[PDB]
Formats: sequence, C-alpha cells, structure tokens
Amino acid sequence: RRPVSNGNFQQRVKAGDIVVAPYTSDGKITVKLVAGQKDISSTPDYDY
Amino acid sequence: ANKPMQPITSTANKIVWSDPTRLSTTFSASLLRQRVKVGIAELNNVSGQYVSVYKRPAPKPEGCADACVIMPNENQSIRTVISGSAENLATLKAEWETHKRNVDTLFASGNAGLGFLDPTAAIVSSDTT
Amino acid sequence: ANKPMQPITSTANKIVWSDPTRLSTTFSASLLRQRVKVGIAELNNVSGQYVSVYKRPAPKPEGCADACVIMPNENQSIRTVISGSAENLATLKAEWETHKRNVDTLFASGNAGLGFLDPTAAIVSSDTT
Amino acid sequence: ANKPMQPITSTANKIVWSDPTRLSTTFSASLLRQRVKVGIAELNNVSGQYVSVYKRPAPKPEGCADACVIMPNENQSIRTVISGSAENLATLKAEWETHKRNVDTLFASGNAGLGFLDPTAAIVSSDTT
Amino acid sequence: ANKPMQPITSTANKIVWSDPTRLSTTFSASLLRQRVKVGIAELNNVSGQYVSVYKRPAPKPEGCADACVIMPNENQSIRTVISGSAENLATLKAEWETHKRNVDTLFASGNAGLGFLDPTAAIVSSDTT
Repeated sequence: RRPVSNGNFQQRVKAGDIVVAPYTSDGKITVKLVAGQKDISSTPDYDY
Repeated sequence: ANKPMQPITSTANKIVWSDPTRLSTTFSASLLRQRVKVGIAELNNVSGQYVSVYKRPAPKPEGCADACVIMPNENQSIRTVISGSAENLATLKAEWETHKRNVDTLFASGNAGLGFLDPTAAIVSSDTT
Repeated sequence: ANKPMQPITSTANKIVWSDPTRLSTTFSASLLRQRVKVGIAELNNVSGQYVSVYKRPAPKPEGCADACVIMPNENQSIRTVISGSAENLATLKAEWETHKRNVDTLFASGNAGLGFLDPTAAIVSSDTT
Repeated sequence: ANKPMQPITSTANKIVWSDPTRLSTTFSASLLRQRVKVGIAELNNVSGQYVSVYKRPAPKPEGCADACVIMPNENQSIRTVISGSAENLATLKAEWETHKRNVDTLFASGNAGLGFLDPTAAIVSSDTT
Repeated sequence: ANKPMQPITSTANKIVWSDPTRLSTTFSASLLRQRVKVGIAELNNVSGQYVSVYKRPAPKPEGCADACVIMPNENQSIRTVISGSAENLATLKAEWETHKRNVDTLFASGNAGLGFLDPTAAIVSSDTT
C-alpha cells in the first residue's frame, strides 16, 4: 500500500475544495504450477 | 565516543530517544507528512520538529572542585523545525547546511549566546555565486 | 563562501537580513533575555530564535510549460530556537554540535526529509564516555 | 520446556502477549514513567504493572469422568506492580529477589493461599549483616 | 545473613512485619476470602495482597562519600495479589512460579526497569510440552 494523507482534507472539503490523491490498495498476486505427466512414448497395443 | 540513546516512544511519526544512564537527556524527532495545495500544483509537505533537551546542573561557582555539592539543574531546550517539499529535499539540504553556518558564525563563533547580537557579523546565503 | 546578504532592519532585539539580488531569502535573529531563579541564585536565560526563509518555486511540470509561466513559490523555512543559561554557554555550544550530528545522522545523511523515521538511526548525546 | 508465546498487541506503554495454542492465558505488562522532586532533586520514577491471567476450569469433584466437563470456567489472576526510582535499579533488583522468597515463604512453603496467616513465618529483609 | 523481620500489627486479615533496626522497611500481607457459587460447584476464592515497601535514600552524587550528606528518601514498593480458587492452589504455584521467571526475564535480566520495553523478550507460559 502507498497511502497518502491530504493535509487538512476535512477542513478543505468543509471550505468546499475538492481533493484528489493517488492510492494503491494492498494486492495479491499468485501463480499455480501444476505438475503434469507427459506420454513421452506409447506404441504397443492389445485388444479387449 | 558518546553514549548512544535508545528509543522510548517508538511511533510511526514520533521517536523519542533517551540516555539509559541519564533519563533526563532526551532527543525526540517529530515528523508530519502532508499533501498540500499551494497553486496550480500539488506538493507534499514534510515537517520535522527536532528538539533535544538536557537538564544541565547549575555552573559550579568559582574554582572549587569540592565533591558532594548538588545544585539545581536547569533545562537546555534546542528545537528546530523543517518545512519543505520532498521533491525539493536535495535543495533543502543546502539550505539546512547554510543555515548551520549562518547560526554558528552568529552563535557558536559569535557571542549571541551571551545576548550580544552583532549587526556587522557577516553571514552567507544558500545559492553559490 | 557564496553571495553574502546585507542587513535590512537592525534592532537591539531583532536583526533581519536579505540578499540584495533576491530580497525573498531572509535570515531573522531575535533574542529574549530573562532572569531565571534556579535556586538560591539568579541566572540569565536567553531565547535565541533564528529563522531562515526562502521562496522556492514548484518543480516544472515535466518541462511542458516552461517559458515564463511561473508557478507560485513554496515555503522553505527553517526555524531554530536555543534557550539556556548564559553561564553554561560553553557546554551549551558542545550540545549544539551533537544536535547537528543527531539531526544530520537521520535527516541530512538519512531519508527523514522524505519522512520515514529510522528507529535504528544512531543517535548519541553530548556527554562523552 | 514451556510453551513460549509471542506479543499480540504492542504500544509505547502497553505490550500484550498471548499463547497461540491457548489464547486465554496472557502476560500483559504495562509501564509508566514519571519524574519527581523529593530532595529538590530530580528522580525518574518508573512504574511497572505486570499482569498474568489464566483460565483453567478443573475443580473436578472426586473421581468422575465422561460427562463432567459441564463445570464452569474460573479465573486466575496474578498481578505485580513494581515502582521506584530508575537511578536505584541495581539496589531495587535486590528488593525484587528478596520480595520473591518472602512471599514464597507465605505462599509456596506456607498455605496462605488457602486463606491462612502464619505470624510465626520467617520473613527476612533485603538488608544483610 | 539478611536481617529478619517479626510482626508489628496483627489483624483478622492483615499482618505486617517490620525490622527492629530500621522501622522504615515493612512487609504486609492482607487476605480476603469469599464464597463463590457456580453451576453445581462451590469455589473458595482467596485474594492475597502482598506489599513490600522500603524507604531507600536518594542516590548520593558520584565521586564522593565524605562526611555524611543526607540525601532524601524515596519509597520502593513491590506489591502483588494472588487471586484464585483454593482447591487448585497446588497447581497454581507453578503459574506463580512462571510469573517469577516471566517477570525476571523482562525486568531483572532485561533493562525494562529503566523503561525499555522489549517486544522480543523470550517469555513462556505455565503449561509445558
């Protein structure tokens, strides 16, 4: 997070001024890596 | 060297240091970040109150070393404030250090501490020639 | 060793200065001298309030307005006050140095100007081991 | 091989611990600092209020089992307040350890916790001879 | 070889000791017992206040013992209370035993006496593994 306080924000808004400030809420970045079997070779066959 | 001081009231804005061997000696730094509008521009303002307090004992009269003679201790408060913008911090440093040289040439080397202020004492600006 | 200002108002109490090229920058110095009854003794206490003021314009909007579109100036002001018994001036000078060190070690050499307090910043007292 | 706990709520004055496995038990320690005049001389006074709470329901009437957990919880609180001048910690610690075996004589060896008094008990002061 | 105390004042609840050589030092103990009823259970509640107070002289200024210079005295008070049911007293001692080492680590071993709170102090709980 990168919070910023706008000084006397309440006093300015009471006076009527409009106040805008950049913000960045806390995030959550994740990656799943799922193992997968690979059929490297398959040739013989049988009948059922 | 000099005795390091440990924090007493650790806060996001206020940190107060005191000498463990002498709790009277304190140095607290109070800081305040703000987003300030002055004109057609947004600036952040950082204010730092830097105050150091020493409870110095009264001066020993004349030249007796003696021993167990206690005299009441008097306070010695030295408080500074800083006002400016973070984007101007680099140029604020120059003003801070030239403020130091202005003060010491007037107070440290000078005799303004005694109460005698000198109009002719030469002092120097911030920006170079 | 840069351009020196010259005084504008000389008085027994307050003396202000200003750079002739730019009257904006000033260096005020006011003194309040009192008598303090510490204990079975009288001492003189002086409150030397020193102010440095300079108007600095806001940084340019990434060089898209530039030519004579001058934005207002901020308030780069540093106020410092010193109080103490004139009889303990010499030791008060000593703590003035360690006051510089403590301020510089966290602000000049640190990022206190940005505003992040440093709990582990090394701060020492005037006294010596 | 006890079960250590970690702090759960910290403040410049109040720090609270609690065992993660059993959140009921806490060791909450508070500290209050003041400075006072006694012999027209400054002594820094420190007050440490240490609290340990525990909730362990087990009267256990004789030897039943199974559905005998319906018994209500009861509170056990043990609180310690330590006060004194910071300048005398070295000799104040001797008072603490003397206070330890002193109450242990009444509490640990004796049966004062049941509600009894033993005027014949051996109570000794910190001062030696 | 510590000097022992013997009772001064006897009361149904409060018993106090004092040293014959120095009457300033005292150690008191006041007990309070209540009848406590909960669901299908009877509890014997006992609250024992244990106050040990000394009247220690103020620290003599360093570098001198000389002819007696009478420093004033200050009160170093250590007080504890034990609250709980009577039946589980035997296993309450361990919690009191834990409260000993828990405080000793924070205060006696550490520097919390000066007012230095250590959130990293290694403190454990009554229950073991």
